[PDB]
Amino acid sequence: TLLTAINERQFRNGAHVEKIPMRLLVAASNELPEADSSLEALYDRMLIRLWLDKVQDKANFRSMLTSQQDENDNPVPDALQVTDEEYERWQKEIGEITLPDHVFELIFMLRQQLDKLPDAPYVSDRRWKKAIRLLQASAFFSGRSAVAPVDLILLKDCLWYDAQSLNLIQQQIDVLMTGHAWQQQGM
Amino acid sequence: HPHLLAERISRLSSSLEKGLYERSHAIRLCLLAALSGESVFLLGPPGIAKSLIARRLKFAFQNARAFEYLMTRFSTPEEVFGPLSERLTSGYLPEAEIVFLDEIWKAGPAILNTLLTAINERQFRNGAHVEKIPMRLLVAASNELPEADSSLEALYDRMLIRLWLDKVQDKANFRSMLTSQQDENDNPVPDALQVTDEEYERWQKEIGEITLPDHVFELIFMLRQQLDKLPDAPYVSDRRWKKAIRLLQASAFFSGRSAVAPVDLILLKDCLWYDAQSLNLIQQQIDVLMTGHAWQQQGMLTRLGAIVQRHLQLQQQQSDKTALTVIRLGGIFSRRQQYQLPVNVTASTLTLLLQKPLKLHDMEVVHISFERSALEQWLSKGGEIRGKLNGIGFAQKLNLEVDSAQHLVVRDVSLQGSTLALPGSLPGEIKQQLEELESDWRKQHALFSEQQKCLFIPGDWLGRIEASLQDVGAQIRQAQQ
Ligand SMILES: Nc1ncnc2c1ncn2[C@@H]1O[C@H](COP(=O)(O)OP(=O)(O)O)[C@@H](O)[C@H]1O
Repeated sequence: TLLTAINERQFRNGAHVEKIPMRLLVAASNELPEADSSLEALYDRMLIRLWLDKVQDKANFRSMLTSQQDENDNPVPDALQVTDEEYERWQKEIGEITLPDHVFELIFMLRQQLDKLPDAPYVSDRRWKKAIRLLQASAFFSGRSAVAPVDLILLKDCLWYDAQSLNLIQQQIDVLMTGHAWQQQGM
Repeated sequence: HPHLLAERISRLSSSLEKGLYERSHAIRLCLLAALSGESVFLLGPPGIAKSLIARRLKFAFQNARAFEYLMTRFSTPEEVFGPLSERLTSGYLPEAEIVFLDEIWKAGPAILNTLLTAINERQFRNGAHVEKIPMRLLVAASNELPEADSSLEALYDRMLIRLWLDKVQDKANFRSMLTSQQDENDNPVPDALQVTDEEYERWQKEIGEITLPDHVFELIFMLRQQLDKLPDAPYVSDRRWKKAIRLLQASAFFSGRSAVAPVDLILLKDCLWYDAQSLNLIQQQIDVLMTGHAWQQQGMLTRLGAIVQRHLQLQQQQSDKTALTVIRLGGIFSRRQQYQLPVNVTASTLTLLLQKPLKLHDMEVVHISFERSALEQWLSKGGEIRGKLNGIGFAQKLNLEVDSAQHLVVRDVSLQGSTLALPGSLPGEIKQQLEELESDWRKQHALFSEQQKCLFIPGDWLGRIEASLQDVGAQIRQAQQ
């Protein structure tokens, strides 16, 4: 039932179906699912995959250990809160972002590079198509009208899937970001 | 009326391809099975639009309900066919036109047993009384292949169409796919192209009424017997052959034809295979029959050789009129040097016939093709010479020698003499048989130019049928020179 709420955004309520206004879906755990199980369907549909950990800086640990801010309060002012009309209007302007020819040469190069390495994780067409929706919205909320080459850094938390693919995805993207992104290696 | 049906089918599948690139062979194959009562199997990695094709086929009908479900290792029949109270089957499987089951190679024994009765009997055990199921299309996708000795082989043998989908490969088709603004949950099919419930029930009766020509039966029986002799060929049972006719007869009905066309045999490349080993053998065995016995390609090649053999037989029979005189030359030399004819012969790989045939290398021959570059050295310097038999094989050594009347004598193992002769400067019998064979090539090529516009035929396969028909017409035109 969780797969139909993401693609169709509906729910089988006995007889008639109704839409679900799900704007954000977060899933946390601790371990990784099996490589040959039924739980791989939900993992392949989740776009962003973050690997959170504990704090490491000493200066950031003192202010965190003694924080008087309530976790169940409202620390966001009313002037910065978006309305329901602004959320429905932004969904139409996200897909209207133009795709420059320079950005397409970087996506096709990174996709072909992972198909040659045996230890590289397989990226399906669903992961590539859904990554554009997050990349186009990154430039829309930043003051841009087209896809910028700097938005390719967000792919480091989407292509990976386990501990072995984390060190390979962050390494292959860093080469393209410091080589073919701004014509570094081309020059 | 039958000609106008091909326009509506070609326009219906065109609207279904909006937003799905490099998936033309998957949409047209699922549309034919949805209008004929068959099934379809999809194989590939998860993430190649394997679930959108199941939700897109429900838009072609006026009243069609979709059903998406993922079969797990601990799945229960109460979650697929609806739980009981007599069974709450409101929107599940017994009352669904198109059902989608992902990863079917891992379900339970209770769900697999109930799924076999919904295809053959098209019913469901609803506690006491049974009710029919209006299932018009059944699609099953996964990622891996079932075991060779397991209970999951019963459902795989019943699935007719087996497609092996993969990711995109073209660079131009990837840019438009990566940035597609078409909604996947919308309705991109107009109301004028959507079929009704009355048209679906009427087409099921006209599918079985398609006549089976005698020329098509000779191709099905030949392909079935060819797979029974190869050990690495997949076994095709009687259920697979019988169900393949329902998809072949409906392919010509929706294209403007009343009988089974030989071009419909290309659809068997996604039904006979079952694994990675049978994929390279099924596509290869069908391509030979499609470019050999489908349009009489190989049938005319063996008939053309009989005309060439008959022309060489009549030339060696009348060889007593033209002999072979070798002129002499003067000069100062220790050996008797001989010279060939000047302008009378100018070809390099010329052929020379003979009168009485002999047995050379434990085989018969009717003409020996010599080389002009090696004949000048043997007639002057001497030594040994080589030459192939019947214009084929390697240049074998022969017992060539000169005669008292300036002629060439070829001996064998019994010291039998044979005077060689050159062919003179088209008989009426050869031209009559060549004109009849050329007329059959034009009639066979006209049939391909009237049925290649089928929607259920891939585009890359048309390049091999046209290239195979042109090779036969080019070989018959060289003999009449
Ligand atoms: N080859 C393709 N061509 C066009 N669109 C595709 C392709 N593969 C995937 N998509 C798009 O990705 C979206 C999600 O596909 P998904 O259902 O995850 O595929 P699968 O069922 O194979 O996992 C679909 O809406 C589809 O439009």
